[PDB]
Amino acid sequence: HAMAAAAAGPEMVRGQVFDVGPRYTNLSYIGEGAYGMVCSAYDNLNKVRVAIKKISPFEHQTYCQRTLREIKILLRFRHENIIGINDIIRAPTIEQMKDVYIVQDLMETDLYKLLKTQHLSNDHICYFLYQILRGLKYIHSANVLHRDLKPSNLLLNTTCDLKICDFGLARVADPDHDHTGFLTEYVATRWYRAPEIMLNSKGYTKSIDIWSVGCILAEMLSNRPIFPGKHYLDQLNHILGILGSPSQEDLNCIINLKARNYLLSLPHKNKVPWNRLFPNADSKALDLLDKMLTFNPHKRIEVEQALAHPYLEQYYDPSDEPIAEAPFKFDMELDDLPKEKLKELIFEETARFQPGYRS
Amino acid sequence: DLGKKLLEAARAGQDDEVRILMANGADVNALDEDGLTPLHLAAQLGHLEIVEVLLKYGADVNAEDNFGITPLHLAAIRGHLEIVEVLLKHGADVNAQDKFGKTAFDISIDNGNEDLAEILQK
Repeated sequence: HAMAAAAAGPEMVRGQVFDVGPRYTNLSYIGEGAYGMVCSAYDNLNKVRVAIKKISPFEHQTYCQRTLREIKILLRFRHENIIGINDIIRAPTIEQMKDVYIVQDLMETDLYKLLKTQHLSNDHICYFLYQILRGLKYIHSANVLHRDLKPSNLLLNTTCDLKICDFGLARVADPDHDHTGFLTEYVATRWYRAPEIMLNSKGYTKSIDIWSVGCILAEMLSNRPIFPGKHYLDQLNHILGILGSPSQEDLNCIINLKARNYLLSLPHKNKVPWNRLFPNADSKALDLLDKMLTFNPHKRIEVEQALAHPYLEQYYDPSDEPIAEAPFKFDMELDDLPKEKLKELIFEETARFQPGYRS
Repeated sequence: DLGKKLLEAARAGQDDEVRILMANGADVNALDEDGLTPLHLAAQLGHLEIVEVLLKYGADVNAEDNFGITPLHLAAIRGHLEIVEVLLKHGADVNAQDKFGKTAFDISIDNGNEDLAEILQK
């Protein structure tokens, strides 16, 4: 004689809680993100399956910043070649909130997985590259650096739509301020890491993203990473092993003197010609590749010029490659704050998805 | 050719494939094509159990690769604190420079890893 009411379960998955409320059902584990599991679920309102990532960042300041940045950037961004946030689920109160679930479009596959099983047609390499740059145009126009482009952050569906995802490593850098010395030092996935990052420490710019696209194109041409270094020194090794030793001009543009000194310590190396590496590749592709995989970030092609390159002529349409209308500004960069305060900021950003929210 | 197989397993967080190779007399200081040892690889990936048994089977704690990179440098770059502590406990030189002139301390200053810095001062 007490209302033997029996509602029970948060759904469970591999023993962890996956509490995505009555709207998301039929869970299926689909691997790991940075701070939790990802499940795919059926969205009972939109009638499609989606991807939901569980995030638990509240213990560590840097998990908090990375989570907050992904949230604020992607909630403001709106573009076809960038993943969106469809919904965000968390506890009604800041004390109860230990986890945050981010809901996104589910994409069949991604380029890392595609390259493991598939020699891409030149039409594919081309159309994929067009879409990476189109999305990147927009990212960059927002004063955002992505900082981790690589095949597995390029989501893909079967109509060959391509969307860039995983913005946890992204960041604003408003160019009305000087950022030399302010940028986090060890960024990008190694094989995709521009030489300046290990050379002009904390002084790189949005062109590191171009270098990564460079590495991706090279990868799409031969199904093998072009620079598979084992550690930072070996990574540098693999780059100079193909670009050849840097010129004297290029060298005298290394800001950091210890780096310059080290570069001088190295035996000379010959450039390896692009078509020696890729004898089958379309030679205009090889021209663009040369432009993006330029040692000196200042001579390296930029996003809007890469779109205009002869290789992408079939798709290039400036009137159909939008930029961000409200670029991000210096004040949004100030997330060096206590994990508790970041938690409040995450709490306040996610409010607008809480049940019943008005406005 | 055991060293090779053990290299490839210290990389891959194969706690058991490593434990077995050890018991088949695999060389703990197997050198890879770049002068990297199994300790290098396990410390780089934060595979603590593996680091620990490699040490127990005699792994050279101050091994340099052809770049002057030591296990300590690698544990430091990815901020693997536990492993760092254990490498020190086993006598890794905190002053070792790679051929770039970097020490595990420099790395911790470069990464703003305040926690890793204290650990290297004690």
